[PDB]
Amino acid sequence: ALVKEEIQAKEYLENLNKELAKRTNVETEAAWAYGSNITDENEKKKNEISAELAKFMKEVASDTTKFQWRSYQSEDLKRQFKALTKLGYAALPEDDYAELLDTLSAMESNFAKVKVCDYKDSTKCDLALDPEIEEVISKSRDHEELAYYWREFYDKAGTAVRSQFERYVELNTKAAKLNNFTSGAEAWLDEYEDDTFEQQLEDIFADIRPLYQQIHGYVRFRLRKHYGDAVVSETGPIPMHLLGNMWAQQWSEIADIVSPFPEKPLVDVSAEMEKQGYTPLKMFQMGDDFFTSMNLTKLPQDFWDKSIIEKPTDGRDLVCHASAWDFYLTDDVRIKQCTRVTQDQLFTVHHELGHIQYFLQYQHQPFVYRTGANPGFHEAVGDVLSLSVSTPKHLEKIGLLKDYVRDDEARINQLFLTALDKIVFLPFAFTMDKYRWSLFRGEVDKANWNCAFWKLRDEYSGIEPPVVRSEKDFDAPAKYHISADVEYLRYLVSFIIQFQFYKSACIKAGQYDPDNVELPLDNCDIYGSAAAGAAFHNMLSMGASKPWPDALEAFNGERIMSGKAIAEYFEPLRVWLEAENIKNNVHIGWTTSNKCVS
Ligand SMILES: *[C@@H]1O[C@H](CO)[C@@H](O[C@@H]2O[C@H](CO)[C@@H](O[C@@H]3O[C@H](CO[C@H]4O[C@H](CO)[C@@H](O)[C@H](O)[C@@H]4O)[C@@H](O)[C@H](O[C@H]4O[C@H](CO[C@@H]5O[C@H](CO)[C@@H](O)[C@H](O)[C@@H]5O)[C@@H](O)[C@H](O)[C@@H]4O)[C@@H]3O)[C@H](O)[C@H]2NC(C)=O)[C@H](O)[C@H]1NC(C)=O
Ligand SMILES: CC(=O)N[C@@H](CC(=O)O)C(=O)N[C@@H](Cc1ccccc1)P(=O)(O)C[C@@H](C)C(=O)N[C@@H](C)C(N)=O
Ligand SMILES: *[C@@H]1O[C@H](CO)[C@@H](O)[C@H](O)[C@H]1NC(C)=O
Ligand SMILES: *[C@@H]1O[C@H](CO)[C@@H](O)[C@H](O)[C@H]1NC(C)=O
Ligand SMILES: [Zn+2]
Repeated sequence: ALVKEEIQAKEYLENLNKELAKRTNVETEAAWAYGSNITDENEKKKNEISAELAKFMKEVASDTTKFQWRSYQSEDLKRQFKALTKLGYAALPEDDYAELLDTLSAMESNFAKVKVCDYKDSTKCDLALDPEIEEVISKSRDHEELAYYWREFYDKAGTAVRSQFERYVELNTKAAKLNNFTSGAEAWLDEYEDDTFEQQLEDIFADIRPLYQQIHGYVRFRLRKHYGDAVVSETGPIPMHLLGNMWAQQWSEIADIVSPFPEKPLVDVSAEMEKQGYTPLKMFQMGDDFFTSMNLTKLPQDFWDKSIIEKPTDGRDLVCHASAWDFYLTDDVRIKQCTRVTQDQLFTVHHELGHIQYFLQYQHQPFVYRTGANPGFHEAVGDVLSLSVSTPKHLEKIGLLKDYVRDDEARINQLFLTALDKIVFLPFAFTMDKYRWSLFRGEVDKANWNCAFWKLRDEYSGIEPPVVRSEKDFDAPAKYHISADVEYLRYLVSFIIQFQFYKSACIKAGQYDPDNVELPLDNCDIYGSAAAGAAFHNMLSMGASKPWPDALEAFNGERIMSGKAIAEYFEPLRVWLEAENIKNNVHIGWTTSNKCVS
């Protein structure tokens, strides 16, 4: 009978969760070893342990059918059993699962090993993306130099992996269907537990898109003054290599060229960090201080002992894209980051530390619940603090910003600088998954896969490649998360909800009042705020024990993902920008790109 079975099921879950945490520990150590040190031997070891855990999860999913779990009284036990039925890739036949794993590692190791020749010295052929190629893209204003690096990089990180990528789409689809999702798109969307999730994101994106078009128009206008009309046209998509980032996903590296008031301060503290003798270790201690300042949890010793916080000196291959790692024990959490002493890197340290914090906050939950309320909550945590750290308020406290006068013009420069990261990214992130979803769904023929990518980047972001591409190229895997099979919607969701969290944390801190000119949202510093830290503790400590609207509610009492907060933060910029574009007769919008030949 059911009453007795439900008591037995509770003990069954308590043991199984512990066993899964322990088996996942072993798989995570192998994945960490390989990401830290890419070799044939560590590849084998990573993929072999994974295959062994996949076999066990098949057994678990089969054993869940012995329990009448859908008939139980406890919503909590039913939620745990539902989590165990979800096998993902482990639903695949043994041989197909091993093949998918060898595919994933071939792509991610391809990405991690790309090197290109110096533009000025064809003899020097060891420039990696991080840091050598990113340094040119962020700093050079030689448009031909920029196009050279763009093309070398995309050809090596994108095109070289087309056949592996094709086989990955096939096996990802096969797995999704063994789980009875229509495709990998639906499997990814299942993490949000909301069957109107895509529509909700279309609606929010539609509300913020007019602001994006204004920033896009003003930036193109400023780039025409800098490079001239032979390089940038008034009416076409912006050539992406001029935007200071290899994927044009954030434009803040060109702020010194597009800032609304060039004779007024523009915050860039990298040179003061270097002058003060900052190191990667100090930036991480800094991040640690900020979370502890809010009454949140200090980094444990294993973090300091076992983290990799600067790029190795030896000549060994590895993955430099930054990552944060839960080993599913107690306090065994770590970061691997190729720390560089720059303003943007100070934000990236706090982003990674936000994941680590959420690990420490939920580590007492059963293993199935030790993950974010939805993937976007995991990405938002550290960005709430980064939003605070980026303020002239904070940066003056830590001595990194000197002789700053925050008048109306400086305020516009700062809001615009923030927008070049936070608003510009929204169409970018949406397209990373609209592209992969349309491949997963079978909506694009293989003959049209490259131009389908560039057509989305054009339609949504109004950017295009520096040179003509065709179906002979394959550019999408040139983005880390596409080669590494990491879902990207979590970041679009994060960039919307991180404003809901920031606004609420600022109000709780006494740092934001919409009716007080002295407390504007865009200069709020939540450093030292126990009240903001309490709201974080209340939410993060839940892990995935409840549907995410319950976790949002634990933070601020709301249950709805909403673009109200991000619009409120940027509303002074919107008013100023619309007027400035009219004042300057700035053309808005763009004609269809000519850069991808079908
Ligand atoms: C994705 O969707 C798939 C369907 O598209 C689904 O696959 C189905 O899963 C069913 C298992 O739930 C499975 O059902 C069994 O069918 C057996 C015989 O089927 C054969 O002939 C089929 C068609 O006629 C062929 O296509 C198959 O390949 C088969 O070879 C039945 O013998 C079997 O029965 C037993 O179990 C039922 C269920 O019992 C439940 O639990 C308790 C037990 O305590 C019951 O009292 C309770 O009420 C509940 O019924 C018993 O009632 C019965 O007495 C037997 O013990 C069962 O019906 C089905 O065959 C299978 N395929 C298809 C095409 O239908 C996948 O599981 C889905 N995947 C995921 C991950 O969700
Ligand atoms: C082991 C793991 O999945 N860790 C996650 C954090 C988590 O979800 O628990 C993580 O490191 N996630 C990192 C990306 C990554 C994802 C998957 C594997 C390897 C790396 P990140 O989000 O912290 C990296 C960060 C610099 C990032 O990618 N930001 C976006 C906006 C970008 N495109 O740069
Ligand atoms: C990298 O892995 C190899 C074997 O794959 C191992 O011998 C070596 O010690 C590792 N290198 C470093 C620097 O850890
Ligand atoms: C610090 O956090 C704990 C809970 O982790 C709480 O009990 C304590 O009262 C908090 N401190 C302050 C100053 O609110
Ligand atoms: Zn992240």
